[PDB]
Amino acid sequence: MKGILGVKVGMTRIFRDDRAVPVTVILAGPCPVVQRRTPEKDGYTAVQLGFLPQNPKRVNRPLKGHFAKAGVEPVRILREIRDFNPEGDTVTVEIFKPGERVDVTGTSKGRGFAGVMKRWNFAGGPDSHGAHKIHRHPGSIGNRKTPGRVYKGKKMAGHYGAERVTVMNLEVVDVIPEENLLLVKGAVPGPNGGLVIVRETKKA
Amino acid sequence: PKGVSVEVAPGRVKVKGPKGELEVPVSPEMRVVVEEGVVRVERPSDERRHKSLHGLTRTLIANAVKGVSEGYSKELLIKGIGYRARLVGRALELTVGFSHPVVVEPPEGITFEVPEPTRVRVSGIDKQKVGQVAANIRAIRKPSAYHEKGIYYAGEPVR
Amino acid sequence: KTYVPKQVEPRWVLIDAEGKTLGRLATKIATLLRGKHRPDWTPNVAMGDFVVVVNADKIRVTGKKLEQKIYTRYSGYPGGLKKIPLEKMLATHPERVLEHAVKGMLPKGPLGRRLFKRLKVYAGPDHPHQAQRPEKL
RNA sequence: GUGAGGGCGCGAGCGAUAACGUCCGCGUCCGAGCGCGGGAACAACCGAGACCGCCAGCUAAGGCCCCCAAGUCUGGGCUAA
RNA sequence: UGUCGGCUCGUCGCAUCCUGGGGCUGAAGAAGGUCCCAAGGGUUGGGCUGUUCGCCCAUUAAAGCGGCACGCGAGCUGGG
RNA sequence: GCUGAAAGCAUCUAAGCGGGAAGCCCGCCCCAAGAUGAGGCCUCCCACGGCGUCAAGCCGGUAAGGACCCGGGAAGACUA
Ligand SMILES: [Mg+2]
Ligand SMILES: [Mg+2]
Ligand SMILES: [Mg+2]
Ligand SMILES: [Mg+2]
Ligand SMILES: [Mg+2]
Ligand SMILES: [Mg+2]
Ligand SMILES: [Mg+2]
Ligand SMILES: [Mg+2]
Ligand SMILES: [Mg+2]
Ligand SMILES: [Mg+2]
Ligand SMILES: [Mg+2]
Ligand SMILES: [Mg+2]
Ligand SMILES: [Mg+2]
Ligand SMILES: [Mg+2]
Ligand SMILES: [Mg+2]
Ligand SMILES: [Mg+2]
Ligand SMILES: [Mg+2]
Ligand SMILES: [Mg+2]
Ligand SMILES: [Mg+2]
Ligand SMILES: [Mg+2]
Ligand SMILES: [Mg+2]
Ligand SMILES: [Mg+2]
Ligand SMILES: [Mg+2]
Ligand SMILES: [Mg+2]
Ligand SMILES: [Mg+2]
Ligand SMILES: [Mg+2]
Ligand SMILES: [Mg+2]
Ligand SMILES: [Mg+2]
Ligand SMILES: [Mg+2]
Ligand SMILES: [Mg+2]
Ligand SMILES: [Mg+2]
Ligand SMILES: [Mg+2]
Ligand SMILES: [Mg+2]
Ligand SMILES: [Mg+2]
Ligand SMILES: [Mg+2]
Ligand SMILES: [Mg+2]
Ligand SMILES: [Mg+2]
Ligand SMILES: [Mg+2]
Ligand SMILES: [Mg+2]
Ligand SMILES: [Mg+2]
Ligand SMILES: [Mg+2]
Ligand SMILES: [Mg+2]
Ligand SMILES: [Mg+2]
Ligand SMILES: [Mg+2]
Ligand SMILES: [Mg+2]
Ligand SMILES: [Mg+2]
Ligand SMILES: [Mg+2]
Ligand SMILES: [Mg+2]
Ligand SMILES: [Mg+2]
Ligand SMILES: [Mg+2]
Ligand SMILES: [Mg+2]
Ligand SMILES: [Mg+2]
Ligand SMILES: [Mg+2]
Ligand SMILES: [Mg+2]
Ligand SMILES: [Mg+2]
Ligand SMILES: [Mg+2]
Ligand SMILES: [Mg+2]
Ligand SMILES: [Mg+2]
Ligand SMILES: [Mg+2]
Ligand SMILES: [Mg+2]
Ligand SMILES: [Mg+2]
Ligand SMILES: [Mg+2]
Ligand SMILES: [Mg+2]
Ligand SMILES: [Mg+2]
Ligand SMILES: [Mg+2]
Repeated sequence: MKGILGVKVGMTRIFRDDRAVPVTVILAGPCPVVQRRTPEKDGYTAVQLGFLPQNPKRVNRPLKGHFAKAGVEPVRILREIRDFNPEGDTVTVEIFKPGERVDVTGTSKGRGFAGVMKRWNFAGGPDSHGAHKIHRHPGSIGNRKTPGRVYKGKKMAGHYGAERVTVMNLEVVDVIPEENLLLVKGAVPGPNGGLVIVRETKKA
Repeated sequence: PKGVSVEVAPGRVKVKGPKGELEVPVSPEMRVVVEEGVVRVERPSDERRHKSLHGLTRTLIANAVKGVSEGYSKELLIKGIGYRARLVGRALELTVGFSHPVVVEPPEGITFEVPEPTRVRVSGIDKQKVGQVAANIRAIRKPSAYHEKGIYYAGEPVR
Repeated sequence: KTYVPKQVEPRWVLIDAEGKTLGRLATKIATLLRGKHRPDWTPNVAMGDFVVVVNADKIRVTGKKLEQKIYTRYSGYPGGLKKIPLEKMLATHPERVLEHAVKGMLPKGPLGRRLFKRLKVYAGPDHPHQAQRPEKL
């Protein structure tokens, strides 16, 4: 269960052998192990992977002790990877081979208080004959006296986006260890700078 | 029950013989007597479910014996041109009208044999087992109800 | 004027569950859950005995049940009437089977929920080795 | 004062040996006893006619394993859904 | 207690239109008939009419039936 | 479909056992301990200094650490 952190740096397109392929560019810098939690010490297997460096003054938090507990440069962010205890003290882009497919989770862009139509791509309403009151309007929502209420989770407008989205089976394109870079099949959640994770997909 | 080694437990009976030992889950409210060098069984009453239970264990016990006695073996015939079978060590691979050669796993306590490309016996030590194994084979390619193909036990033709 | 009880110390109890009829057990568990068995009873105060049950999975049940019994779990969502057979419960978290039982037998009142706390259930045995452990049948 | 009555059991017409249907009759309750117990709740089904008090006592219908008062009562049969 | 149809949003039922599995066949094979199991999902665009309904064109795996005050006028329309 | 009695035969069942659905449970994805049944892990700070005889509390100062304010954001009505 391979797992390494990184951030979306941007995306252009390359040329495979004689065909064009849009690809996204992630950056998987060294992620220092911080806490290999075993089932004995917790109940599940995992690894705390750090990331970006830090002004030692900002991390005056007890984090100092946690860092020193493993003896590592104060990173900025660190998360876990379920069922994954590899080796050494650091993971890298060497983990992924050009051909393996990966799952990347990210934080979708926040579309604020988005309208029903924008949100769940509804139909809206007549722009012509109908009263200029319900153009982008959910219209009906329920029934008469029975049931009298609204089905919980009924698609309605509101703050939408800026959440956890997982795209799957993106094939690992050309990976350049020379700079801790990683190329994937393009469509990746999150803006250009969001903290994303890259794991191992489930084809079989 | 000759040359057998029937040994009684609380809710089960362990029978041993030339072929080996085998466990047979015996009903609760039944008396598994062991008179002389043979075995007897009685029932606590004369009701409906108890008649059934008795006769059930009655044979079920005789099966454990025969199982480690002379053993169990059923035969399998095969009709049709390409319809054949090639024994491969334990498991047996037989092409019987499918683009993919059929690979048949050999369960424990069972060793089907192949004297001919058509005939295939089913050696074992348990009726429940041989019973399923035999069916498992016919299940692969049931007989063509319009002529002669597929794998048969040894019973009449479907015509 | 009828006796006016005061603060009473929690009398814990250790009860089995092997080969025990789900219902016949829970009944007593409830009966004794509240101080209903102690002649110094008082509905107002709520001073029941801390009942702890062990060997949950062991519980016996009659007829189809295992295959028949069905539990109802309705989330507030459309088609969320998700229901679970008895067996499944014995597979997942078996302790529930007795819980929901006793649960349904304690008074619907808010102090009944307070009595539900006085009810600890596992299957091992092996309880949280505290102190009290008055075995019973 | 009243001159819309209603439910119910029973005997009949109409209805379709339909209707919380309808139209007479004999009685009954509700009406006006939505006061109490039972029936999960419930005008009329079962019990029973509230002058006021009481931290007494038997019983009615129903009920006596837990929510729930009071038998996991006693003895003898049937039923595995 | 706003009354058709339309729009918008659906959700539930199963007596299933499709896809799933299965029995029988007057089932060679293909294709089909009929019955049983089975809602998880799906179940088109258009001509005419206010229409529902239906007829028709082209296609479709199929172009399902019905409940929700024949769902929905403090959501819309207003042809009826 | 197996073993198989009731019911010497027979039978897929009455004990038991196997195979078998786009369905169910799990698996995938998302929320999630207000799971008041408030879970777990790693790390940081630690005494009352004074009344309260007890029990139940209060007070000014602190620690780790947080808040306010300010510049600002693919985050955003507001707040977060
Ligand atoms: Mg936008
Ligand atoms: Mg859009
Ligand atoms: Mg959209
Ligand atoms: Mg939609
Ligand atoms: Mg539209
Ligand atoms: Mg208008
Ligand atoms: Mg106008
Ligand atoms: Mg207007
Ligand atoms: Mg309305
Ligand atoms: Mg002997
Ligand atoms: Mg004999
Ligand atoms: Mg069973
Ligand atoms: Mg079972
Ligand atoms: Mg669902
Ligand atoms: Mg209340
Ligand atoms: Mg008059
Ligand atoms: Mg009459
Ligand atoms: Mg009238
Ligand atoms: Mg009348
Ligand atoms: Mg009258
Ligand atoms: Mg009166
Ligand atoms: Mg009167
Ligand atoms: Mg009167
Ligand atoms: Mg009143
Ligand atoms: Mg009553
Ligand atoms: Mg009453
Ligand atoms: Mg008096
Ligand atoms: Mg009395
Ligand atoms: Mg009585
Ligand atoms: Mg009662
Ligand atoms: Mg009796
Ligand atoms: Mg829609
Ligand atoms: Mg749905
Ligand atoms: Mg079919
Ligand atoms: Mg068919
Ligand atoms: Mg055929
Ligand atoms: Mg033909
Ligand atoms: Mg659904
Ligand atoms: Mg149109
Ligand atoms: Mg037109
Ligand atoms: Mg035209
Ligand atoms: Mg027109
Ligand atoms: Mg039209
Ligand atoms: Mg027509
Ligand atoms: Mg056509
Ligand atoms: Mg509908
Ligand atoms: Mg309508
Ligand atoms: Mg309407
Ligand atoms: Mg309107
Ligand atoms: Mg309308
Ligand atoms: Mg309305
Ligand atoms: Mg006009
Ligand atoms: Mg007109
Ligand atoms: Mg007109
Ligand atoms: Mg047969
Ligand atoms: Mg027989
Ligand atoms: Mg037979
Ligand atoms: Mg047969
Ligand atoms: Mg039968
Ligand atoms: Mg399946
Ligand atoms: Mg499947
Ligand atoms: Mg689920
Ligand atoms: Mg002091
Ligand atoms: Mg204090
Ligand atoms: Mg602050």
